[PDB]
Amino acid sequence: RMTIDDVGRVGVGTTAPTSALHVIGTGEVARFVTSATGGVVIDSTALNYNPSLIYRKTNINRWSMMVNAASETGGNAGSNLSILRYDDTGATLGAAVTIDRASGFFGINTAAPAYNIHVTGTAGLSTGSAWTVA
Amino acid sequence: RMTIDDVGRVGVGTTAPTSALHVIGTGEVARFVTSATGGVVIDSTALNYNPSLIYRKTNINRWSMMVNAASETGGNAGSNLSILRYDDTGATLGAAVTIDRASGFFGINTAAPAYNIHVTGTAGLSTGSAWTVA
Amino acid sequence: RMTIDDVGRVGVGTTAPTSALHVIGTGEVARFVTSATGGVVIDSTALNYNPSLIYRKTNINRWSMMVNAASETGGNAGSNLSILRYDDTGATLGAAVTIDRASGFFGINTAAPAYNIHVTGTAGLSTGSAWTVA
Repeated sequence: RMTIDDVGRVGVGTTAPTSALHVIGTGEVARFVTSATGGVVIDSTALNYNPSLIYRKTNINRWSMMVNAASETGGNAGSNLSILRYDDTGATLGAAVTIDRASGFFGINTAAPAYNIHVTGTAGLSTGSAWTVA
Repeated sequence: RMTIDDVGRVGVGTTAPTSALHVIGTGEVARFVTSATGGVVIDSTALNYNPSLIYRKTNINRWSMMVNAASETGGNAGSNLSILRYDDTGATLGAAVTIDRASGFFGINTAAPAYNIHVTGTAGLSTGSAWTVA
Repeated sequence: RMTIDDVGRVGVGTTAPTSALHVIGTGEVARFVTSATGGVVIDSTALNYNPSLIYRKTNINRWSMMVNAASETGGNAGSNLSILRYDDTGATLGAAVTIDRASGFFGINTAAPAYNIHVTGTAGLSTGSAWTVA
């Protein structure tokens, strides 16, 4: 059920691990329970590396939420959040969503959003053509 | 503290692990660091098994971000990214957000987004009633 | 490159574990594979402890997806979903995205969205000034 490879890779549910930690399971594979506000951290060793949460089917890329390598030039620039989609073979089809760290601007199909919501494409509303002035 | 049960469930910080990996902590329960792009890869062994990140409170479903089981019919159709909300007992309230993998279309309360942003219901904007022509 | 220490924290690839589980690897780092719909669960032990997925860079907060601190007072109130952003020194900068658990309302820069999409700020659309009635 659990093995440790010569290079240094820990496999749970498998004897041939592919990652540092490789867990095989049914249903809830891993459960991380905290006695306080917190959870799982995805960290990087350098600001030019991208911490990613990657959703795969049949080990083929499908979706991912990551912190991109936009450089931190000062004033909270760079390291923005992006939700990326991938084709049926695992090659990136582009950032579906991008949130800028410094401004919080939410871009749909937009790499550099200049508005609080910035949509590049078409917009559909089920109830009318105008926003409601909140 | 660390325990390896007979069925094959590794419990870190607990003796009765319910998942294949079951980690218990305070604050930072788990930390996954990368030296490139990666961190947490959620994979499934078949195209009709949905890889999910599940947020729970007192072991009751609150939220989830997953790749749904929409049929991959070709041309990057299917396997879309859904964010789901659950009621106070943990039962699903529906996909609050759905992004199409083929198109990148972003549906808010819209299971079949037809526009780059597609909202079903009301739209509220603090700064007026129209989109700014970008 | 796998140790257990006094406080019983398991570290993989490190010998100084700082969390209950601490993994560092080249690339993927941790892969959770499920044989059925399921994946990783982040849980808490009380309704006021908030499960979170925290993206850091050099162990400094950059982004967050977490169940927020709104009080569960009945009718699926409270414990909304939040995408938070942090400044260059890891301090909270603001909740970019907030989804109401009870209503599914999607607020951009709005902690209590009162519309299916509630935007506090400006809105830019590439194709025009108006929604397309769906």
